[PDB]
Amino acid sequence: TGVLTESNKKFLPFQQFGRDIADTTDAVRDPQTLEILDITPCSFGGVSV
Amino acid sequence: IYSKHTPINLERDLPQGFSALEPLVDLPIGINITRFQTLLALHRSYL
Amino acid sequence: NYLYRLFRKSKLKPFERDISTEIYQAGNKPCNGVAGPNCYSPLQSYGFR
Ligand SMILES: *[C@@H]1O[C@H](CO)[C@@H](O)[C@H](O)[C@H]1NC(C)=O
Ligand SMILES: *[C@@H]1O[C@H](CO)[C@@H](O)[C@H](O)[C@H]1NC(C)=O
Repeated sequence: TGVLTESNKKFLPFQQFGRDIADTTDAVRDPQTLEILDITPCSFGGVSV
Repeated sequence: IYSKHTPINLERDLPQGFSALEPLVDLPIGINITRFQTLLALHRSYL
Repeated sequence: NYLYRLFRKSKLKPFERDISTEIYQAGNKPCNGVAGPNCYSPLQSYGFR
C-alpha cells in the first residue's frame, strides 16, 4: 500500500526492484510497461488528544 | 554470466580501480561444469 | 525399464543428474571396469508388477 510516483532513479536494464538505506523497497519496475514507479508510503502521523 | 568493457592505457592489462561487472546473461542451463577452455579464431593462410 | 543408482562414491548435490554408467569400486581392490568380486554395477532395475 503506497503512492506510486514518477522516478528519476537510473535503473540498469537487468534491475527490476528497488531498495533504500534500510533495505526497504523504494520503487518497482512494471513488466507490462517498462517504467519505474517510485513507491512512497501513504501519509501518516501520530494523533495526540 | 557477468561482463564489463573498460578502456585501458598502455599499462598493466589488469588495471587499478573498480569496474563492476553488470549481470549480462543468466542462462537456464542446469548442467554440470567442471572444466573450461577458451576458443580462438584462426585465418586460413592460402599460401 | 526404470533403474536407480544403488552405489556411488559420494552423495549428489542439489538439482544434479548423474547418468555415468561406470563401475563402482566397493572394496580396496580396483575393479578396472570389469565386474567380479566386490565390484557391482551401480544401476539396478525395479521389479514393478
Ligand atoms: C507486454 O509486456 C512486454 C514485456 O513483458 C512488453 O515488451 C510489451 O510492450 C507489452 N505489451 C503491451 C501491449 O503493453
Ligand atoms: C560433475 O562431474 C564430475 C566428474 O565428471 C563429478 O566428479 C562431479 O561430482 C559432478 N558434479 C556434481 C555437482 O555432481
